[PDB]
Amino acid sequence: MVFYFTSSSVNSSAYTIYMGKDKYENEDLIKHGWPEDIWFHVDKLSSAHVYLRLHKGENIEDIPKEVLMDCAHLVKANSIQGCKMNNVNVVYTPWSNLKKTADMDVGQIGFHRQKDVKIVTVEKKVNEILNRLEKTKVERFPDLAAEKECRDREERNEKKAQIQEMKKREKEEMK
Amino acid sequence: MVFYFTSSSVNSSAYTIYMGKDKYENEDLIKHGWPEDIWFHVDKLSSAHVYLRLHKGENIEDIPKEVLMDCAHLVKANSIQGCKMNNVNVVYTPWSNLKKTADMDVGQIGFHRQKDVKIVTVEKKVNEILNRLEKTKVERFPDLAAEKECRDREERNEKKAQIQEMKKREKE
Repeated sequence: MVFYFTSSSVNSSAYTIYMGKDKYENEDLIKHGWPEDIWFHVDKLSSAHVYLRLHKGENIEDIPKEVLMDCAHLVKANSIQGCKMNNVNVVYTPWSNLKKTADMDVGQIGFHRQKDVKIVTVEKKVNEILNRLEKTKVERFPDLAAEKECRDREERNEKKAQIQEMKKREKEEMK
Repeated sequence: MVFYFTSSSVNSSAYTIYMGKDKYENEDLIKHGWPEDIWFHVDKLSSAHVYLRLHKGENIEDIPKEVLMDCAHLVKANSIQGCKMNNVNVVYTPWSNLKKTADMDVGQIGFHRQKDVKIVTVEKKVNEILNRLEKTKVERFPDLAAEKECRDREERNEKKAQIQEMKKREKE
């Protein structure tokens, strides 16, 4: 079972956040995450792994601050010791930067490059973020392999689409 | 290519709306729609077919009014003659009520029951609804058979979850 929350930004676009129930659902959230996903975790402390899926064409450095603080506060509330602390740091990196090896545990994750691992300090505990975020809480039991290859199929259909309209243009250029 | 808009209501939950690019793409939106989908169309006039996908456990009669008017105004704006009119009627029915036969046209859809087809009249023309909806426009090229089979697989997995959770409930 995976939890899904909705983070609304300033430009009235809804961002999808998801969070596994325990370590084993998150093993498959690591295995089947999308390139549009941004992984959030409390730095230097035990916590859950929060994920934020961006829109097509969006980058990690272009995340609205409200959404970034929604993910940060959400991942801090679901930390055993981070939730009771006032000031915590949250590392977040693109899903494509996560590295999982055989020598690793369940829940333990590595990085391909610490250069694309970013930091943000959540300085306090605000309850409206978590209340608003849970009022949008939907619980699903998804088959993430199939969903991720629906994303891959969608991307392939867009690339073939652009290929077919660029052959349309290059052929109709000759009138 | 399919268009996808986001209608946020006062519950702070986002509702997904999607609309095909033409009639033939909407043939496949008809064939592969989800049971959570609510079909919107301008009554008695040609228009596009707008779809609103509900959340798990949501019914057609429980749609927030803001979302219902977002779908209605969106389907009237994408009507050749509905957009120029002040007062139009919009019929909307669950996707499971749509009926498509071989003798039917492309774009022409039927109903399994006219009782589960609801009506709502849009009395005005609002540009802020369409502007706000257009700011959120995402265009995708989805494989709707595979996505609907992810929905059916998801429901099957919830059924296994509750089945084995009462199986262990009896064992505790």
